Amino acid sequence: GNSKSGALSKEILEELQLNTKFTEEELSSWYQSFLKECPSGRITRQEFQTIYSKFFPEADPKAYAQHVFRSFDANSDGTLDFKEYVIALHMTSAGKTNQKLEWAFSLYDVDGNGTISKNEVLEIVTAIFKMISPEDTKHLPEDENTPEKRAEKIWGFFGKKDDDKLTEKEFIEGTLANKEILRLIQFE
Ligand SMILES: *C(=O)CCCCCCCCCCCCC
Repeated sequence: GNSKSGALSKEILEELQLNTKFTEEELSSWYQSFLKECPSGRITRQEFQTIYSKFFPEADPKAYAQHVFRSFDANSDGTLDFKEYVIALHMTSAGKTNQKLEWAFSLYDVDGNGTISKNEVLEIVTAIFKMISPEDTKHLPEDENTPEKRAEKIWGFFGKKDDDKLTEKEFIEGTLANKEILRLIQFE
């Protein structure tokens, strides 16, 4: 919902292994306009490959993300959510903390007030848990059985209020201050 959030994505999707040149401003107009035209975020293969190709030229249409697309695995009309695919992409690439956070909170801060609800947290945790294959999921600890018990706990951690709201700072200071949340929000 803002060019700023585009920057955070630049450095992130940049160190990953690709190399997008489009400044953060471009992703801003493209992102919104992209989800604005689509229904809610459902895209097809013929379309995704085109986005990953332009976003990352020197990287081969099958370098890293090649696996991600597999994890999701379509299952209806041959389409898949894009927003989730993105968040998943970013969250898990393995990197600093506040980097993926401030980006996640800003990503949900579309254009209205300036806060995020529990249901939103769950959506994210669902994006990563799904990003994981039912095979590597058996290795995860027991305190992560499902995005439901994992999101609820996180909420009872920095939320301090059942079904409440988190502000930009709160969210950040919530993961940085408490190590648990940080380990319950940033992938493993
Ligand atoms: C508000 O306008 C949020 C804008 C965020 C833009 C960065 C996300 C767009 C890049 C997604 C990467 C997809 C790789 C195929």
